[PDB]
Amino acid sequence: EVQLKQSVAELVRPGASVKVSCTASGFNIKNIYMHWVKQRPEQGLDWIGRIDPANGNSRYAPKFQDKATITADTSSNTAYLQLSSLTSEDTAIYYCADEGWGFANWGQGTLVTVSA
Amino acid sequence: TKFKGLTVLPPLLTDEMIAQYT
Amino acid sequence: AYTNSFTRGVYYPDKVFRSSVLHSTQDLFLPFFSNVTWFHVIKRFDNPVLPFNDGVYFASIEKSNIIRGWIFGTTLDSKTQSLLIVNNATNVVIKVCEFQFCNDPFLDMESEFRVYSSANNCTFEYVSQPFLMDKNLREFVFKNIDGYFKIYSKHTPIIVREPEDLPQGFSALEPLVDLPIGINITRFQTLLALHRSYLSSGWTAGAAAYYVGYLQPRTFLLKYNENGTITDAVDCAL
Amino acid sequence: DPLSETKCTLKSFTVEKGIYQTSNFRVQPTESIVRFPNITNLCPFDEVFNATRFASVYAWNRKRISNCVADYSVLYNLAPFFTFKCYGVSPTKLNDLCFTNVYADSFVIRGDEVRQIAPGQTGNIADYNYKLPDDFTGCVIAWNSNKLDSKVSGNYNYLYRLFRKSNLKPFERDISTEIYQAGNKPCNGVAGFNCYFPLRSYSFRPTYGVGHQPYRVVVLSFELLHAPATVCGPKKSTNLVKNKCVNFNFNGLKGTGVLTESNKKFLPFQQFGRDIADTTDAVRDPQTLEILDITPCSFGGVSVITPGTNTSNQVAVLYQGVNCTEVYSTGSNVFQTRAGCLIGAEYVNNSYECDIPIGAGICASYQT
Amino acid sequence: DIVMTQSPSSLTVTAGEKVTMSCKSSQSLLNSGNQKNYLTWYQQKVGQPPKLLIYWASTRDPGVPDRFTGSGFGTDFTLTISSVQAEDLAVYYCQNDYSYPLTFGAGTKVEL
Ligand SMILES: *[C@@H]1O[C@H](CO)[C@@H](O[C@@H]2O[C@H](CO)[C@@H](O)[C@H](O)[C@H]2NC(C)=O)[C@H](O)[C@H]1NC(C)=O
Ligand SMILES: *[C@@H]1O[C@H](CO)[C@@H](O)[C@H](O)[C@H]1NC(C)=O
Ligand SMILES: *[C@@H]1O[C@H](CO)[C@@H](O)[C@H](O)[C@H]1NC(C)=O
Ligand SMILES: *[C@@H]1O[C@H](CO)[C@@H](O)[C@H](O)[C@H]1NC(C)=O
Repeated sequence: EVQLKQSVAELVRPGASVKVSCTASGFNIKNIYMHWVKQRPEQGLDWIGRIDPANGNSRYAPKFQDKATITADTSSNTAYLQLSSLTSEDTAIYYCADEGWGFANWGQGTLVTVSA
Repeated sequence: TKFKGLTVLPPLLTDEMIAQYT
Repeated sequence: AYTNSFTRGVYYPDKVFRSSVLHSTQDLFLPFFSNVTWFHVIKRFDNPVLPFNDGVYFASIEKSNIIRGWIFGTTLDSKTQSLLIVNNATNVVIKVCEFQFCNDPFLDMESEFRVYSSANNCTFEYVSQPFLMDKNLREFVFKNIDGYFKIYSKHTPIIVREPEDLPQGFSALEPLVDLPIGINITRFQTLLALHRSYLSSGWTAGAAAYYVGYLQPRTFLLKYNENGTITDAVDCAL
Repeated sequence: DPLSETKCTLKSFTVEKGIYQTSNFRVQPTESIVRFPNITNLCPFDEVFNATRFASVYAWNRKRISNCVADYSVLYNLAPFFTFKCYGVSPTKLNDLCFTNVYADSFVIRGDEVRQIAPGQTGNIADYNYKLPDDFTGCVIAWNSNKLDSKVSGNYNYLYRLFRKSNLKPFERDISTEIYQAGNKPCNGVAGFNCYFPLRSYSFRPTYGVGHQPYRVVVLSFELLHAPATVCGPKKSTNLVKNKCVNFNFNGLKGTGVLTESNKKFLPFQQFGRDIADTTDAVRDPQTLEILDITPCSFGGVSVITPGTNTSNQVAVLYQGVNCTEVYSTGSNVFQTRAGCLIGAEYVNNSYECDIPIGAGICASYQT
Repeated sequence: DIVMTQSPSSLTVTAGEKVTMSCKSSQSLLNSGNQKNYLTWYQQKVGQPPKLLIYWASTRDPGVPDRFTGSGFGTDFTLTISSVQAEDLAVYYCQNDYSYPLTFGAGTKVEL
């Protein structure tokens, strides 16, 4: 049906940016203003923010202000993650959302941690 | 017998003053 | 039979208001003093399938309201989408489907639609106020640009119809309604309501004559009055 | 201060008596206004919601709607709605973004069978009555209608086709009433033990229990194609601002200026107006039918009238071609003339010979 | 930003035992127009992404559908499960939706 694919986890050098793509399959991302969320293993879930395909006007959680940025590309229904200089504790599994009444569609998850 | 930076300055002598000279 | 289009077929190119402005626009127009095909109808069936080309300057002076719509289409077959315009006294109807158009399309008071044999892939349907009703010249221009089907109208009343030729006066065609329709059109046919007698002593069509002209890319110098209407025009290449 | 701006523009620490053009006065837009013509026609989703008798599940009504503005906000505002699950599209983004065509299907089914009418889910009724495609983008709206569509005796109005020979095609409604050949022996139109008629009658009653009560279920199908999109949600609109320089978006014109009422009368088909120089001169408000004149934000040169720094360090500022209702700070002997509104100089009725020419017969000077 | 307090109590019970899980929601969130309040729950099997368990705090989505009724005026909503099995064995988070600042559930587990 409708599937959001998470990018394979990439090992990142310490104090550098990490990028994860959330491409939509079976449907264009244009009708979906997907939300980004981060989950730490054995820890509470957190809400990063959202992206709109056109006029993205992404709004982030107050705790993640000025350090967490997210964007998406309407062409090929791709999305992206922009996070840099993350500590090991701060790094968390990132998921995409269907932004419905509840988040119906979720990514498979990306276990990304600074390991270089 | 134009607002793209084009400003038409008024002459120093009004038509009344030019008529008064005349 | 041919007639000169003496400064006829000029429409408002756009929805821009201009007052006392001589605006020179380059758009598809009917050239001034150009050749115009003129047809008579009537049973004597004379409704040739005229190609649409860029556009058609349809016209009629039938005081008996004989003209009852038009037919359009790339091939007038069920394979391709086609336009259908039927205009009734109470309410007009514009249907856009892949009509399989019969040899003699017409409306049956009107009892049942008998214009299309088949109706599949119906995408568009429009309804508006009547325009063909209320001896007078009734001239339209039809266009198909960027997937928008444009219609223009003006019901000039003319005192004299004895010469049976288009008046030499000028009257710009105000737009009536534009339709978002992405299909292409390469053919044109006129509708006449054939009554129960055809289904013809009861219904008479002796005064039904319609003139057809073809639009051409031209440059026109349109004259707008202080009120905002086109009062006159000149064709630069005439 | 203006005197030092004059010193910089002359690149000299002493400026001689005269008037020097130093900078340009510009008024920036204070607000931004966006207007679109309001709803007028509305796409009738409430009508298929309000239909007295919903269509059969197998003979599901297919309503393709186009060329209307759609208000999805009322759908969220409607309290009686119980289910608004969406697939491939955000429930609240229907208003924001739109498709070319919308298909609405109205049917009544039991509560447990509501989940059977869903993409990727096959049921005893769904496989043979109404099978939603797996990949379609749309929303399914369901709610309980036991009180409206049931009685104590029982409601047998709604029925379904249990048995069908072949799998249902996507977006296909089967209206055949032929007796199913359940048994090997031919039916020949006569009901028997081996042959069972595919249609069965549901009985809907309040006592029958939840999970089996009738549910008025409507599924909205959205598809965007190469054809122009004609049904869309209510685009954002703001209030109208007059006599204040604002950015205006009248159905995508995207111009800046100050809006005033105009006496010019547009033709009914015409929307906006242009002058000789092909600049937008007047616009018609989409919300109303009034005509708004568009004159640009006030701008002009700023000229500093100074006597020689040998004489004095005072300066009078001239804002050329500007009404100083729109404007050294104002309130200091502000005087208005044809060349502009003069700041820092006091008009005196007595007339002397011209000393510093300002324009339109007004001449400044340094005197007691 | 909205204050939430979810009871993390975990019960190792046989099938047929009801469990009551609720989390407070501050500001008493109330959607305009409709009486429904935008509060949701998620079900996340170990090793699998979370999925929509309940939305509108009183509506059961298709997919393992059984009760899960919740009563509240926005101050608190209670999610109840009649029986506990391996499929229902998962971690649950309650996240408010009407309030734009979204805070997820702390986490609740159940055992067999
Ligand atoms: C059925 O029709 C009624 C009467 O119009 C609708 O009731 C109102 O509809 C308007 C639509 O603009 C809403 O703004 C109001 O909030 C509605 N009020 C109530 C009390 O319902 C109703 O929405 C229609 N649909 C249904 C399913 O009843
Ligand atoms: C336009 O309006 C003016 C003002 O009433 C009127 O004098 C003039 O006749 C009008 N012109 C047309 C073509 O309606
Ligand atoms: C906009 O809504 C108002 C209030 O209902 C109405 O009076 C007006 O006619 C509407 N606009 C148009 C263009 O009809
Ligand atoms: C603007 O200037 C004109 C003269 O140039 C004056 O009549 C008018 O009162 C001033 N103010 C406004 C608001 O027009």
